[PDB]
Amino acid sequence: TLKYICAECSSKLSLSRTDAVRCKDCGHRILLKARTKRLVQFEAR
Amino acid sequence: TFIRGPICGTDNCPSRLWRIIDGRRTCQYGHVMEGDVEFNDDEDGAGVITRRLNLTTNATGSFQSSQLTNSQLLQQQQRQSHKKFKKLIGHEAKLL
Amino acid sequence: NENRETARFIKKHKKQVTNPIDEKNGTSNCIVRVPIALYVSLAPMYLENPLQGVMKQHLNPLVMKYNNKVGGVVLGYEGLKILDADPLDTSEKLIKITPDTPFGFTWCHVNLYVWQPQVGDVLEGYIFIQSASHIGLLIHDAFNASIKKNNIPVDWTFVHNLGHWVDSNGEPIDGKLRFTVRNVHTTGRVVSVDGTLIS
Amino acid sequence: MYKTEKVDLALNRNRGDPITQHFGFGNDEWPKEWLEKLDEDGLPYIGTYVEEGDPICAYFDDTLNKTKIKTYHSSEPAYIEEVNLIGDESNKFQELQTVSIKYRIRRTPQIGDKF
Amino acid sequence: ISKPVGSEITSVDFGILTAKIRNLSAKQITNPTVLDNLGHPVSGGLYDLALGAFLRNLCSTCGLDEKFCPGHQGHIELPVPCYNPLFFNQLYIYL
Amino acid sequence: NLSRKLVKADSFFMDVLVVPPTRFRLPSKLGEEVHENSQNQLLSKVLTTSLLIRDLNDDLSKLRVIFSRLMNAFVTIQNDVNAFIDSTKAQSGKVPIPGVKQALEKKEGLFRKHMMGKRVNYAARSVISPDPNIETNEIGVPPVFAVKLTYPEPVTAYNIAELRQAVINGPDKWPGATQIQNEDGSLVSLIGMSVEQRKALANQLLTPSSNVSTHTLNKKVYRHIKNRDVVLMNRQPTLHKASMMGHKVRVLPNEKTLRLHYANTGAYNADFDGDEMNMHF
Amino acid sequence: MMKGSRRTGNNTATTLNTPVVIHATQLPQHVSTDEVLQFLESFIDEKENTNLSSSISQLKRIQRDFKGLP
Amino acid sequence: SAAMYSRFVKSALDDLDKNDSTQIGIIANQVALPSKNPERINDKNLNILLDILSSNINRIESSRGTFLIQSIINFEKWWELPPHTLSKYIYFIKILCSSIPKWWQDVSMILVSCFILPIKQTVCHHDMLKYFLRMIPSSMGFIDTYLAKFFPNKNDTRRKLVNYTSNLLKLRGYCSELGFQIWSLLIEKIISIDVELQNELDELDDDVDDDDLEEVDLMDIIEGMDGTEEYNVELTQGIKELSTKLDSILTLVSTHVEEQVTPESLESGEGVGVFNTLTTLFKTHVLPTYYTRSIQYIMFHVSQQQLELMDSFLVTLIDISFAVNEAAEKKIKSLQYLGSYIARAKKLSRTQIIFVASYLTSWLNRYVIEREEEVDQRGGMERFKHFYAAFQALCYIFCFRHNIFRDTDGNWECELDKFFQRMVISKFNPLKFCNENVMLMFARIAQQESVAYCFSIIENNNNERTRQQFIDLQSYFPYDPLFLKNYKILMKEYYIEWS
Amino acid sequence: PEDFQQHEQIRRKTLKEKAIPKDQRATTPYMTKYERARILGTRALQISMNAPVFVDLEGETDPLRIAMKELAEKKIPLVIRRYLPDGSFEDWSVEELIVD
Amino acid sequence: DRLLNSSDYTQASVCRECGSILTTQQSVPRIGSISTVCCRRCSMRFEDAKKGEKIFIDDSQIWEDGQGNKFVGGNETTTVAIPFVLKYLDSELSAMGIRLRYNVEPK
Amino acid sequence: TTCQFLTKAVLDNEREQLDSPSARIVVGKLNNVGTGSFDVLAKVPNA
Repeated sequence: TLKYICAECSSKLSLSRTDAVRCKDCGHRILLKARTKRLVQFEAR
Repeated sequence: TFIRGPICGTDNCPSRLWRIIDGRRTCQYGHVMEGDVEFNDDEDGAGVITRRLNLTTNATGSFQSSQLTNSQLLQQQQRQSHKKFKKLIGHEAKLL
Repeated sequence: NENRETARFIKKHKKQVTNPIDEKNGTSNCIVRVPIALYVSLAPMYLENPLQGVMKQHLNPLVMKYNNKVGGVVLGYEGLKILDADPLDTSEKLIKITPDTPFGFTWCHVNLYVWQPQVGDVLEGYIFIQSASHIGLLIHDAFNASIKKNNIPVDWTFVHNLGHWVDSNGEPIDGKLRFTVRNVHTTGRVVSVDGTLIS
Repeated sequence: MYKTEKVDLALNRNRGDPITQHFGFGNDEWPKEWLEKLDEDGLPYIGTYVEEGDPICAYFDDTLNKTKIKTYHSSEPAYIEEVNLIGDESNKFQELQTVSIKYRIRRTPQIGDKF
Repeated sequence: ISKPVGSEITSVDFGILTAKIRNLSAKQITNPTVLDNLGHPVSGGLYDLALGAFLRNLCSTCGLDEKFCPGHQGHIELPVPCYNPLFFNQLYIYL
Repeated sequence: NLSRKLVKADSFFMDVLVVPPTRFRLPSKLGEEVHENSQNQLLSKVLTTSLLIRDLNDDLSKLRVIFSRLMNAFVTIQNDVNAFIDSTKAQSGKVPIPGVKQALEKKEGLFRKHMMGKRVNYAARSVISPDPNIETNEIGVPPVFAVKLTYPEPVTAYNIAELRQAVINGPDKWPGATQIQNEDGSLVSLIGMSVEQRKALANQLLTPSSNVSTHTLNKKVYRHIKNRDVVLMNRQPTLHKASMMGHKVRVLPNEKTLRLHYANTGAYNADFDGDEMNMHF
Repeated sequence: MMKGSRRTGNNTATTLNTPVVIHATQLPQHVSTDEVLQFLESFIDEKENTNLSSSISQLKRIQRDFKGLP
Repeated sequence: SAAMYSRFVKSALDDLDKNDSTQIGIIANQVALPSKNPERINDKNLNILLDILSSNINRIESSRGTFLIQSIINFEKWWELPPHTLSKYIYFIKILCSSIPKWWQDVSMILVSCFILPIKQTVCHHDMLKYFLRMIPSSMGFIDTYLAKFFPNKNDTRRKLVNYTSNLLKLRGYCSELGFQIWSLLIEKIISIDVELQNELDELDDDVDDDDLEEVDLMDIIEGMDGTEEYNVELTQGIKELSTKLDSILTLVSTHVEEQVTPESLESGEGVGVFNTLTTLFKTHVLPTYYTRSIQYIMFHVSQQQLELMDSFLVTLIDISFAVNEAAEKKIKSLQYLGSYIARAKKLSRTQIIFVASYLTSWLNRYVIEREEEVDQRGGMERFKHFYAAFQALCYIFCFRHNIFRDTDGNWECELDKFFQRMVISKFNPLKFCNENVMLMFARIAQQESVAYCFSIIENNNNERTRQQFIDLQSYFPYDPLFLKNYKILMKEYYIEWS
Repeated sequence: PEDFQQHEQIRRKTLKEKAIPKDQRATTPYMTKYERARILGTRALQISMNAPVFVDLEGETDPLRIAMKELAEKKIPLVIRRYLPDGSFEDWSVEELIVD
Repeated sequence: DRLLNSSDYTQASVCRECGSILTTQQSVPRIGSISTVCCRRCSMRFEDAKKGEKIFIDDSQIWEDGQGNKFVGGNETTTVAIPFVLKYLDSELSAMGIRLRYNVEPK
Repeated sequence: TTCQFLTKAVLDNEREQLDSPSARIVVGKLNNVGTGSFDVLAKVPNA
């Protein structure tokens, strides 16, 4: 289950098609994408 | 990487094409055809010339892209087709 | 005021030497020696034997082909002579290297034996095959002729079984045939000779 | 070194023009191997390593029946730091058309840097 | 360097094109339309296909394609002789 | 005068224009937005007016106002070919359409930008760096530059041992090659290949092709820039001829900058704090 | 393109192949039949003492034509 | 029907004089339909269209008469017609190109492009082709451009590749005036597949029995598809194809050249011309090919049939290897080729073996005064690389052919048991500077023949021990054993095993 | 026809009134720094196109370094044509010039 | 090298009679021939066949283009090595009514 | 003042001799200041 985060009230929030791009608890518009469990790799340098 | 174009010369490679380091297109078997020079412009207002645009010069070369209404034939009729629930249900409604 | 321009075109296409009908054979003459001047390129690999280099690069591609400037079929050549760029003769000539490339360009004289027939000529070639559309001939065992059906007299028929051609006097015609030369063609790399038997 | 990039799909329209191009993928076709950099909403996973040429978001326009991507074109490789989703202001029903991605370019002291 | 050039340009004459341009290019251009709807080069327009190949069509003059054709010129028949703004200051002396 | 042609008056008058070929009048473009050309914009205005002054000549052909638009049409058929050649010698919104004369006269234009000042292939530029461990007549080439710049070396009997090894190494390993030219003029790129095809193609270099048109020519391996080539090296304000000198090439591993001796810093007038120098090969 | 390169590979008449200019420097002067066979016997003997093989065998047909019979 | 369509085609033929050309675009279109579209003309009406057009020729000589002769040319599968239409189709072209000698530009575009198909598929193709060689003499030139252009792709199946060279070795015996343009087109286009094989040579080919697979086996797709069709790479090149392509092609080269050499054609025919057109093609093509096996067997297969064909090549091979007017790395490679051709050839004369070695030891004994105090001067040992290469070829003979030089008594011919006694202790030390392995086995054999005792001097290199392209030519033995599974069966009589 | 021969005769006679003879040339007997760069340029550009080399090249693969060895032993078969500014010229061979 | 042999360097065709670059053309060959390069303002259309008792054309002087015509003459072209901007410069001066005649001395 | 001199060169009907170095670079001819100031000629042995 992919989700997002409201930038204002910090509530985790998934979003579907035919939805207003808003938070659903506060009415905030700016709504940043959370990070999920996914493999990236690095040299330890 | 590969961009499918015409068949190739040399009586060897019948295949698609592929651009090479910055300037020319080859087949994937090594052979390269002539005149392939990619014709990219510079960038310098620049004259009061901002109108009459029809093309989009796709496919890594000169021109001929974005033909006018080559996919619009189903586009003005897919606003009235994609969405459901149009309240045109007359006799099926008595069944509904 | 309409003569100083039209004269510049007639002498461009008027052929220099016409073919004469010679030794009262009926057969005209078409083998002719002509001296020419070339402007060729000697290459670095032939820089030790320059005559062999011009002969193998420019002279051998030219033989047995029709050439535009001499108006005929270049049979052979004789007497190649490289012009020296040092007007001092000698063996150790010297030619000029181009600035960009290692190639050297020079002038050369040579005599071309060319085969130049024109219209109004008479040739005797052997008939290769014959049909009810044409008569095909090997002019001097190397060239090709084609006497088409409108260019044959009407009183000459063709008996069929393929078959021999029939003349007016009932003679099945033999190979060694006299024929009058019509418009000589250029079109294919095969260079043909149109003809007439009418007059 | 941080760096943002506003990805806008409403540059090409007027206010009286309906929607044409939509974030997310298309179906009835196979956009190959773009799902390693991108998520199923057409936005990149954050933390992802992108080079020049790599896709940076997927969109589906209805005027081509075709899924095109936008491309991170820069000489320096980066990591997706942030992806923000800008909502509308005028009406309460249209799809999201403005996304501002933030990239992170690491800069070790290479030979030629001035101290 | 393996393609040598023989003949080469040694001097350059200046001059004026006489109105016998009709010899080298009678592919003259009368329609002020550049492209029609559905993107074709119109005949007798400023993008005619006898002026060289364009939009992956062949040249009507070369027979060659988009790249290999050198391009070709075309004239616009003015019905009246209006003078040249380059040589105008030096005929106004002579008038 | 050796042709003794007559000085005529229709040298001053233009009965026809000529139109440049379509290659010289391709559409302008910004991004996806492919606009219409400057040259077609002026040249259509003449062609509408020519049809008008032809169509209106049919209107006056059946006999006032029609004589006052014909004479005004001669003002503007002259004014639109004056616009086709000049820009200031026509009328213009703020900055009018460039004519063919005004595409020629400044530092930019044509005659100084593209005839004295052309841009070149086989060149590179980079920040320079100090080095006392190279010779004074040398430049230290990075391996980034070294595997791009190629020199056509014709394969002969004395260099097939060093040009077989160039085709085998390929365009990744440094003393190698990128493409070979056949005797007919076509090239063969070695980029996507593996060591199977490259070793089987290095062994065919001295093989003659069966043709007789090209029995003189040999193949050309485009080897990389080795340690025995030279280079024009160019500090950018070239105020004198010692600002463009010819260095020898020494390919240094593990570097990202051109790398120059201290003895050359007075000649180019360089201070080692971010100067770029052009490397012409 | 391919068949654009076939027509470059059709002719292939360059400055190693063909001369730059050729001019006929005098009037063409005919020879007798007696000097053609005088020429074709020495020219064939010179070129047969590679290519030119498709050319000399046509001359030998021409050489045989002035004295023999197919 | 037969009387109905006979005047159907004359009405269209009379449209030249009516000047509209009505059914020329229809009647000749009908004969231009493919075989897979059965709406085409039948053969009965094809006899109708042919004999009208064979018997009247005046009314086609125009640009409106172009398209119908195009259709007779583009008639696909003309060689699979019944003989009352086939033998009438053949007679058309023999008088089409006779009447207009322009179309032969385009007829052998079709005739040479059908040489892909097998021999008995195309026996009528050479009947018309040889006809126009004795008919049109000025067509030998541009035919050669049609053979090189319609030579098949390198990565085709062998069906296009063993039947093209079979139809092109067919073309040689009918016209030896062509001759040299056949083999130059073969030999250079064998190296294309040949040298893609030895650089693989790591593990063996499994003898899978499915070699000869099948007998005779016997849609527009023209759209606007020039966009991106990305990432469909599947980069794989086969290997066991390439050993069987050289099994297929180069056996048929050596089976047909086995026909071309026999003393009925070497003494009164053109068999010596075969032998000269390959030796002059040997020293130009195959000798500057680096690291190439399996193609110098063709000159090996031919120069062993007679005593003359051997001896008319040994003097040729040596003149490459000892004239000053050549390149040195050609001279070393021919010495490299000479010792391996003598010692790895079965059917030779024993007096041929000695005269190579007698001349070779003469060259070392003509070396015996001039260049044997140059060593102590300021230079290197690389000044003598021609001398070491010749002595190395001498060692490679004696490691194989040693019992020949034993005479009836038990002594050695031409002081070979005294010659190496001088060469080893000379001031060149040819034990070190030649190849290691040919000198390692020469030391063992000199003990088992009692000729030299050069163990202790090869031992005398402990602290005692440009060059890389000279070490590597010592490692290229030309007559290494063949990898080809099916060509060695012919070579087993000719080529000697290890023991 | 003969109109070519009327022009070739003029072209070579004009090229005879520019050739200064070998006894009367009055330029320097030195190889003047630009011949040497162009002789070694052009000769190396020939050796790379399979010209006959008249020096024992000893493992030298560089075509320019070969020409520098053909120059030191006077084995280069070239001729310099020194143009005087009216058009007339002096043909100096490479063997008789003195290299720096 | 740094202003011709690396920047543009075309081998163009030039008529040796009118001395012009942009009046040249490779002909559309009739189906047997090989295409050749032939000038345009030195050419004369085949309709001009106006009046050796007859002045018939040798048929090697006759070339075609794809728009249909037959021209007579237009030969004597060569191949010179110029920059490409000279081809573009000579197409801008033609718009000004100015021609550049190039003298090509090997004739 | 490019087309100032251009009209002057046409009304003069001038032949450009192509010997200034700014005129040789335009037409692509080799400059003749330095190594272009002479011609190299190769000596061939056979007549």
